This record gives sequence, structure tokens and C-alpha cells, in this order.
Amino acid sequence: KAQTKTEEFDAIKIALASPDMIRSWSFGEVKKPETINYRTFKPERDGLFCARIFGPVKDYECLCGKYKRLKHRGVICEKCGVEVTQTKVRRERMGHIELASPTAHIWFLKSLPSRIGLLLDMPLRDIERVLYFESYVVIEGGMTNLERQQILTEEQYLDALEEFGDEFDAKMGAEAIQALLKSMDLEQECEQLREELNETNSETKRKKLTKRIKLLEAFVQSGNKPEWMILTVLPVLPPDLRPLVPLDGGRFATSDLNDLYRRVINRNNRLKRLLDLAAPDIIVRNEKRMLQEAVDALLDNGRRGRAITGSNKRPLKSLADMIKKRVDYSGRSVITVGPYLRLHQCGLPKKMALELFKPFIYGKLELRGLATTIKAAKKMVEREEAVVWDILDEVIREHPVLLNRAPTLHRLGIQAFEPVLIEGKAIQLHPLVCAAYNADFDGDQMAVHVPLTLEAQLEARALMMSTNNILSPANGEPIIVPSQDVVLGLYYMTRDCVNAKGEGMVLTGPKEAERLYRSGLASLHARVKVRITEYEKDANGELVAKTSLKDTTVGRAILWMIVPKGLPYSIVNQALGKKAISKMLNTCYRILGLKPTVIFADQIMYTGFAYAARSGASVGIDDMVIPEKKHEIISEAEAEVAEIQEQFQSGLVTAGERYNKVIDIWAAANDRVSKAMMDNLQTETVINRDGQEEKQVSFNSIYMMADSGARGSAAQIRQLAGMRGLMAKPDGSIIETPITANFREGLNVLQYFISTHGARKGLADTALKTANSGYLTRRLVDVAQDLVVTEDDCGTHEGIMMTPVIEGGDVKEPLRDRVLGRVTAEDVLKPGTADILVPRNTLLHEQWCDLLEENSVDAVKVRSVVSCDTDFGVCAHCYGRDLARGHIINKGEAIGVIAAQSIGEPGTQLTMGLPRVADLFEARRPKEPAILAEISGIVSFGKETKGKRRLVITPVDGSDPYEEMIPKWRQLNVFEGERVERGDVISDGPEAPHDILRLRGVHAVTRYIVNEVQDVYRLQGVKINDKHIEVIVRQMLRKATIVNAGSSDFLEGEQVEYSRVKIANRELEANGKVGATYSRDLLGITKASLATESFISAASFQETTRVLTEAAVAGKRDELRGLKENVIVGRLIPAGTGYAYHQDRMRRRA
Amino acid sequence: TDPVRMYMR
Amino acid sequence: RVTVQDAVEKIGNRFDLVLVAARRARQMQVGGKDPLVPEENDKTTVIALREIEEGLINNQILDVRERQEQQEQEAAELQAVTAIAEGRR
Amino acid sequence: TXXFXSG
Amino acid sequence: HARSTGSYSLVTQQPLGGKAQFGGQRFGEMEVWALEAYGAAYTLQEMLTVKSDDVNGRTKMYKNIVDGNHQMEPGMPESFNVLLKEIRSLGINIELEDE
Ligand SMILES: [Mg+2]
Ligand SMILES: [Zn+2]
Ligand SMILES: [Zn+2]
Repeated sequence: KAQTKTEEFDAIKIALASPDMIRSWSFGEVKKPETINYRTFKPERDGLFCARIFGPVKDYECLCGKYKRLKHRGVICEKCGVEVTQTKVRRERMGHIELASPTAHIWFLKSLPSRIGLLLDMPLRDIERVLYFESYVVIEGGMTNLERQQILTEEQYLDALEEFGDEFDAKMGAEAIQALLKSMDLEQECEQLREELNETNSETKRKKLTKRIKLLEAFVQSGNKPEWMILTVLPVLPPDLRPLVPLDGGRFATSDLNDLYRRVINRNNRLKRLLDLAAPDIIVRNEKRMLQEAVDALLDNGRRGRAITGSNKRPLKSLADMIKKRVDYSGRSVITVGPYLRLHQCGLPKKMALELFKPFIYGKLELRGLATTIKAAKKMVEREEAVVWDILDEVIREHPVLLNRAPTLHRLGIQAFEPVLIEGKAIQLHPLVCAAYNADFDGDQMAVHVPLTLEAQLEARALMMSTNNILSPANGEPIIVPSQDVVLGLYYMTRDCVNAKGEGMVLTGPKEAERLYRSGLASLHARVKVRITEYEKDANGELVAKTSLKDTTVGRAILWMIVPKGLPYSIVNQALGKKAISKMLNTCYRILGLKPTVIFADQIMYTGFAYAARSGASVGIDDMVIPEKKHEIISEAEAEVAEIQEQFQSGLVTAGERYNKVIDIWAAANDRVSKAMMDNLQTETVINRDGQEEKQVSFNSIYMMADSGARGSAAQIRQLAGMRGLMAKPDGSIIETPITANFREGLNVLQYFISTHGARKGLADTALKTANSGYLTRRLVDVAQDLVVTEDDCGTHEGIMMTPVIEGGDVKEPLRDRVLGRVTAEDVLKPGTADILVPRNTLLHEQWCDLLEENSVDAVKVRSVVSCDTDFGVCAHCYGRDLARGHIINKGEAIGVIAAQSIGEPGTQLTMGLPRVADLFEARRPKEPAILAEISGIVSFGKETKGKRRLVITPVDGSDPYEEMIPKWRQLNVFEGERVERGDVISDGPEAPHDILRLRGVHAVTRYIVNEVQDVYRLQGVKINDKHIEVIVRQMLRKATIVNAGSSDFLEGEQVEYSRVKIANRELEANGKVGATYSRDLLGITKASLATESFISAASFQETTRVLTEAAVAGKRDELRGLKENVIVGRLIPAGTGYAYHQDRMRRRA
Repeated sequence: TDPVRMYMR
Repeated sequence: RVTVQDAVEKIGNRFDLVLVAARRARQMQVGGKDPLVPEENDKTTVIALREIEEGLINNQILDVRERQEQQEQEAAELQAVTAIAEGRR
Repeated sequence: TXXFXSG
Repeated sequence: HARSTGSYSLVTQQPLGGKAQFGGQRFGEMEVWALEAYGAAYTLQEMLTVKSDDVNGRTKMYKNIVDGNHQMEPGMPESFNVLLKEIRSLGINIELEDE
């Protein structure tokens, strides 16, 4: 039967505070600007730190010391006046100051447009003049020539006065404004303004009335009284939040708020004294204005006039400045490679582990007889007495820690590992996860965190384990995969060779082959056929191959032994490649499953490293092989250049043409020497059995590393072999003379100097790039954060198709890569006629995708977030596969964040690119701005030469016709009537995303944005699923604008969320009422981010003061729907394991 | 603004 | 590790499993290890997850055990609990 | 030269 | 360096680096994002309450751990109570509400 409870907060209300409420907050009034006594250092009575008001300095102990124990609790000492309770209450209890004269709150005055000003219909200047005593503003005349609610001159004020008593009166300062606020009746005024909106004029009248009505209605509904914007009682913050404390040295340190409060109290008390002493009006005016200034300074410092300063060098910290985590059980250290580790493990230093796990260790040492009690356990453990170690081993058993490396760009920046205690001070990290952390061992450090609860630990072991996240949430490709040495090893053992030494051996199976390979006569593999049984065919569990003897290599034979156990014998023996190894791992993941693939990954690592070490791969100066052709090509280039010089001095060609020809000649020469380098390494001669010379790829280290994908690029390789090239000037122009030298030879000082510029520009680029990429990531996170998978399905077939995306070549960037992991929107069918392909409302699968590929090319159709009709989110089918773990995204997954991190993470790779990506995500109206996106579908050309408005042009659809006014200059591809293209877009320059939205609708914008973003990443060769970009685009298209109200309360031109107008429209239409007609609105990620309704989130984003004043005025309530609100609250977020909990609550509340 | 200036005036 | 994919297979949408595991572990911690088979190693979280893998715990079954447990709480009390309430009027 | 026409 | 529990700050009550107590690492916005994308609600909640500024939560967590237990009841982070009280001193009425 109702009644108050504990915690269980379901809502937060914000409102203007009445003086009554402010006094209800107050335990006592602070009457003195005293702090503490100079001698006793105890709090001065009735001052800012007084114990009678805020609380006892010491727990359960009154000031004079009469009552020192918890025996008395709630008791108030008769002698000293102090209640006996916990001193903690000094953080909670609040005071107040009673102002002798009202003072207007600064936020509701100086923030533009002023809320007080807007309510009272007073311009900033007038409100300033009245509040700060410059002029009197006549109020409530109810007759006479003089205008009510208007200002006046003193001589005028008097002259007027003479003409009538009990007429319009007005007292300068906050008293007048408070009077206007109390006396104004909002009901009557909304009535009047509503009558005013009837006025026949089209513009300038209805809009203003609409804004005024907006504010008025805000006040009407909220229930707050306008006069509350003027303060009578000014609240006083608890002392512990503005402390005066003794530092280490015995010196005192104080929060600036204490000083601000002191100025306030001083001026207020002095004002009371001056009033009681019947001071002249000039002095009382000065004091009142000073008081207003002091309150101003206390609330916001610097908003109005010069900010108050302790000293000129620093300004005081006001409440506004105050308004706008570090963790326990955490550590950090330098990281080192841990090759011997399993993917789910990490090396954790013993000392670190002893500190991190100390309470658990105490508990366990108490459970076992190792110590009598926790205290004894601690005293013992610091000693480090033996068996404490074994106990620590017992403690961390099955337990997992979190490892994190800054910057955390995506969710794999934090992963869970099972700790292996190790001697030494370094954290040992597994090599396969270095990619995901972007971690290397040149001195990087990582932080460790200990999940405490069973719930947290379960979250870590299930959701966060490195071994459970083997593939990128962005591209769906493996994230934890072999890199560097591993590849080098595998490639070394899987290499074609003349193989004269070990050729012609039947393996007797992988086992005997392995024995012999380790034995003798086999080195760097061999051209020998192996007997191993292969198979593992699927569509049946039986598997098995009757005969499996195939040409192979000792390393190749070895690989099959290494637990592949998932077919692809053909894939083996094809020689190792980094890309090939990644593909092998992925295929193994799909066919053979996750756990077993993890084991496969570990095996591939182990073997890769093992052979990598014994390969003997190294780099000598002679391993950088120059081409004899270089001197020839250089001589040729010199000759051609001389020919161009002679041809120039003749006057046949311009300076420009000559420059261009020189640059081109040199470019081609650089290509030539590159080719020569790569050719020289690429072919080699070795003796064949018969005696013939065979041509092998070669095992040269630069070449081997390059070909294997272990390390290197052709451009880099040519830098030690072939002539360097052309340098850029700082202006960007290309120097005439190239760098003939190559790093093996070494280059002249001038060449190096002329380089330093490029080098410097590079480092500066990367350094700035981290900062910019971070910003993009944060914008995307802020815009997409509320998105979550809210249900399995929403019931709409609607979706997009998507094309091959290749502009001309058509070769790459299409088909299954784009299609895979999606859901079919329609019963798509393979080939002409009979058709009947079997996937409808079905998640695309690799086997199914292969089916679609086999049956020629498919036009295709697909479920997408863009077309998802789910209210306040997306659904499992429309999203498709969770790319980190092949399956339909588990309900409750927070898609938005994942999207933001997926797009944001390779930000530093785009280079400065990234500005283009941000330009697209922010929906900028591109400068060239073109195309006649009129969709009238008809055309009648015209004129009316009025500058830009000259061209004009008219479309003439059979039903109706319209007129658009263009701009001088430019050209058109289609001219004069006939409506050549219904799409039109006659002018060149790329349509604005907004123009594209109005003319072509939502689907076209989703297509355009996704493809145009993808162009950038592709140009940088980065793999990213369209899905995330679709999430973000969906957030961009969130807003809609009403064209016709219908039967609803909504106004024409009013903007509102898609979901809200859809729900409303279904309500009306199912209620038999005319639905609202609406038009799609597209806003960039910034504007969308700034859009969100909840005030805790918004205020925690940016622009805290504005958000908080508007919220407080409107009397808003935060329902805690999103993540930010709950995080701030310290609540369990409505996502993941929390998503399940949140729903039950939401339902219970409704 | 500037109460000093006002007061001097 | 621990064949986690199979454990998640036992309970769709990953998240739920975690809660179940956690809840089960709490039970284990609160009173009597008891339960289903008994690898007897790697603490409460691993034991709960492994138990889940053999569909031993189950989301519904745990609820059934609790509901029966509520009846067990009913047991004892009963007439003696009815005594405390009947005495007062 | 290398990166940035440097390298 | 590493820390289990240790010195806390006066106003914020967040873990603070002492002279013998190492202090604590910063779990920032991006790390929070990381935990959110994992849908790890209780880990995040631990970061935001028991492991940082909540006196009751951290004392209860420590005691529970040395006695062997599940996560303790959260309490609003002390810095949120600080924010609320600071907004009250600004003169705007802030009200925690029931369902
Ligand atoms: Mg590094
Ligand atoms: Zn006393
Ligand atoms: Zn959907």
C-alpha cells in the first residue's frame, strides 16, 4: 500500500526552485562570512563551516565534547548545539542565505535568448537596464497614455506620476522583474497570442507567436512559477564539497566557492545594515547591484562582466565551472611477447598478481588454515612467507583478468585472458592479439583489471575472452591471426624448390614423413609425394579418403599433421602466405567450428614460430640485390633528358611541356628499375636432376619476406636495390632531378635534406591523425549510442539491393563479400523461368552464397537497418550476422557502439581520406553544388534575366507545373523541354545528401552514403561491412518534418522522430482518424547527436548550462532509457546482460 | 554593467 | 575456451547464459555445492558453465528447482508458521 | 622517395 | 605498479595515488564504450561503483570478497551525489523519482 522506500530511483525531475523549497533544503541559515577560528581552527558558529548547521566534524561526537558516543544518536547537544551523527553528513547537508533584496538568476538572464526576457517580452537591453538599475520599466498601467510593460526615463516617470496616483508603477531592479513575473498571467496571454495566430499575413507573425506560445506552454505544462527565476533564498553548497582543509604542511587550502559565498554574504549583510540605517537611494542601489554581481559570480564566473579572480593570474571557480573514473583492483606494466602462451592466456608478474588479488587471497587463506584471520593473513603476506605463493595460485584458478591498451579504438582494445603467474616485472602478451590492440613491444604498456563478481567474471569468460573473439566485428575476417615470423616460418617450410636433395620419397604417411624430415635428407621442404589420408569431406560425418598420395613438401606434409582435421588438403601444399594463412584460419573457422579453429590457430602459431627460428632467415648488405640494368636505365634517362634539353633550347616545346616530359621520363625510369629489381630477385638458377638449369623464385630474404607477406613492399624493396626516385618540394611541386642513389649505395647530403621535409610531414601527419580519428570516433559514438537490437524481427520485407560497386573494371569489390551474412528480403530466385531459389527471410550463409554464385550473377535483395521498421531500434534479421561471431546478432547487442568503433578504428590509416569520411558523415552541402533534382518529370524552358535568377526554368507535368530560379554561369547536359531524365539532375556537381534525400528518397541516400564512404576505405584498402555505415546513416535519417497535420495535434513544419510519427499515425489510422502526412529529414551526425531529448545525456555531452536551463524551465523527466543516463547514475546499462534487466523494468513501469 | 562605472556616474 | 560455443548453443543470445551461469554460481556459493556432475575442478564459474553445457542446469529447470525450494521453505513453518499468525489477531 | 614523396 | 584498495580523494572519493599505495588506472569514455559493445553490464557497473567512488559499495565489496561473495548492491557514484548537490546549490530543483 505505497509508502517511501530506499534507492529504487526510476526517474529524475528537474525544475525551477521556489524559495520555500530552497528553505526546505536548508538545515540552517549561514548568517556570517566566517569560516574557522584563527586560534582554535574549529568552525565558527553560524558561519560557512558551522557544525550546528552542516554536521559534526567527528563521527558521533558533538563540538564541545559533552556527548562522544553512538549511545546518543539524533541527540542534539544542549551546550554546543551540534547533532551527534556521522561526519559524512557534511557532504550532504545544505545551507542558505536570505537575500535582503531579490537577485535574478544569471543563467535565466544572460543565456541567450533570455528565458525571463522571452517570457516578459523584454529585449536583453531593457532587462539589463531594469535589473541593474539603469531605468525603470512601467508595469500594469491599465489606462493612461503610457504603454504598459514599457520602460521610461526618470523625469518622464515623475511627470507621469504627477498625472495620476495608483497608475503604472515600477521599481528598478529585480523587484520590478519579480513583479512582472508574478503578475503576468500566462493563460490570458496564450489566449491573446492564439487569437494573434489567426492574422492573415503569411510570414513574420505566426512564427513569433509560435515561439512565444512554445515557451508559454512549456511553463503551463511544467507547472513551475516564472517568479522562481528570481532568487529570494540563495542555496549554500555543503562544506565538504567546498572544503577548507589542512594540507601536508599544515597550510590551508580552500575551494573558491567559499570565497564567492563570502563576498555574497558580506554584501548581503551590509545591504541589510544599510536598509536598517535608512541609507540614501544611490548607496542602496550600488549595494543591490553589487549583490546581483556577487550572486552572478557565485553561480557562473565570467558570464556577466569580468570574472572574479583570487589573483589576476587566476579566476575563481564558480558552480557553473564545477558542473561542466579511476579504479581499484587495477595495475599496469611494460609488455613483452609471450610465444609459449595459449591464445586465452597472458603472462602476469607475481607481485602485480599478489597486489591485485589481495582480498581474495585473504579470504582463501582464512578458509584454509594458512592464517587464523584476515589481519594475520595480511601481516603474513607482506612478509611474503612461503605457501602464500601456492595460495595465490589457488586463488586465480579459473579466474580471468582484463587487459587494455590505450588508445582503445574498438572493443578488442580490452580483452579477457587467463593469467599465468610469472617471475619478472613484465606483462606477457600473446602474439596473435597484438593486431587487435595495435600493440607492439617497442615499450608499449598495458593495464590490467580484475573483474570481481561472479557476474563480472562470467561476463569476461563468456563475452570478453580473446579466444572467443577471433574475428573482426568490422569486416567479419579473422582478427587474431598469424603475422610476421609465423608467416615467415610457414612460407619457409612450404616452398617450391628444385629439391634435388630430398626428391623421390614416398612418405609412408605424415608420421614417417615427419620422422624423415627431422632426420636427414630433407631441408626447406622437398619435392616428395606423401601418403597421408587427407579427406574430411562434408555433408556427411563419415569423411575418409581411400587413397591420398600427392606431390608435397616436408613442411607441407608436416602441416597436415598439425591437426587441420577439417578438410582442404588442396589448400595445404599450395605454399604459405600471410593472406593465405588468414584465409585458411577463416575457412577452418567456418567449416570446423570455433574451439577447434582456436586450437588450429595455436598450432599454426607454434609451428610457424618453430620453423621461423631454424630457417636461418637474416639480412646482410648483399641481400639487397641491385640490378645491372640500373646504370643502363640511368644512362638512357640522361640521354633522353639531354634530347629534351636540346629540343627545349630550340624552342619547340614550352618550359611547362619540358618539365612534364622530364617528370614523366623519370617516373617511367623508376618503374623500370623497380621491375628490374624485382626481376633480379624473382628468378634464380639451380641444377635439376638431369643436369638442366631450373628457374626458382629464390629464398632471398628481402624477396622471401616480401612474397610471403611477412614484411615489406615492392616500393620499399626498390629503395635498397633500385634508384630511389623523385622527391616532392614543400610546395608540392616535383623536383626536376631525382635521387639516383639507393640506401644500399647511400645518397648525397642534398638528397637527404630535401627528404627530411617529407619525413617530418609524415610524422606530423600521423601524430595529428590520432587526435582527429579519436574525434570522429567520438562523434559516431555520440550519434549511434542509443541503437540496440530490440527484437528478433519487425515484420517488414522492405530492403535494399546493392550493386557490384566497381566503377569500370568491374573486377573486384562485389558479390558475396557484400552480400554475405545478410538476410534476403524477398524470395529471390536463381536464373530465368522456373526460378524458386530457396532463401526468403533467411540469413545468408556461405553455402547458400556459393549456391547464389554458382547460378550466375544475381541482382540480389537484402534486409537492412535502413529499412528496419522496429520502433526505437533494429531487429536481428535486418542486421544479420554478428560479424565477430558468425550468428544472428544476439538480441540485446548494442549495435550502435560497435558501428562507431568499427568505422572509427581505422581512422588513423586514412591519412590527411578521413576528412572526406567526416564530410560525408556530417552531410555537408558540397561547394560545387549542382544537378537539377526536380522530380516534376516535365520541362518548359524560360528566361527573366535578373542576374542569377535569369535562367529560371519551368517543369510542366500534365497535372501541374512549377518554377525554379537558377544561377548565372554553368552548363546543362540536357536542354529545352521533354523531360529527358525523370531523375533529371542536368547539372554536373555531386548532389547534396539533402538534395539527394528530397529528390531520390531514403534508400538512394543510404546507397550513396554507404558507397561513397566505402570508396575512401577501399582507396586505403580497408575492409568494412556496409552494415555499420548503414547504422550511422539510419541515425542521420532519424528526423521527419510534418507537411500536413491530419487529425493530430501536430503543427505543419514541426520536426519529430520517425518512430514517434509512425506510432502516432498508426494510432490515428487504427482510431479511424486522418493520419499525419510527413516528409523525411536528414541531419548530420553532429546535429543528430545534439538532438536527443534526455537531459542527463545531453547535459553530459556538451553545452551543459544551456541544456540544463532549458530542461529546468520545461520541468523535464529523464526515463533513463539509454546508456549514458545509466552510466552516469551508476546503474546497470540497458544493453547486453543489462538489456534483459531493463526490459522487465520498462514493462513494470508501463 | 560595471557597477563601479555606474556608481561613479 | 571450455567449448563456450556449445554452452552458448545451449542458451541462445549469449547474454542469458552469462546470467544463468552467474546465478548458478551464486547458488553454489550460497549453500551446498551439490548439483549435476562433478568434474570437481576450476571453481564455480567453470563448473556452472560446464554444467550448462550438458544442459544440466537449464533456465526453466533452475526456476523449477527454486519453485520446489519455495515449497521446501513452506515445509517446516507450515502449521508452526500458521501458529505464529493464528496466535495474533 | 617513399612516404609523402619523401621516407 | 598495482593496487587492490588504497587512498581515496577528499571530494570525489575516487581511488587516489598514495605514497605507498600505487593508486588506480583511468577507465575512460572509450573503455566504457568497449565494455558496452561487449554488453558487459556488471563489469561496467563494477568500474562505475564498487571499484571507484562508492564508500559503501567498496567497503561491502572488500568485506564480501574476503568472505567470498557475489557483487554488492551498487550505490550512486559519490560524484553523482556531488553533481546533484552542486545542481541544488545552483537553485534548480533536482528530484529523484519513483516509478
Ligand atoms: Mg609501439
Ligand atoms: Zn557539545
Ligand atoms: Zn527489421
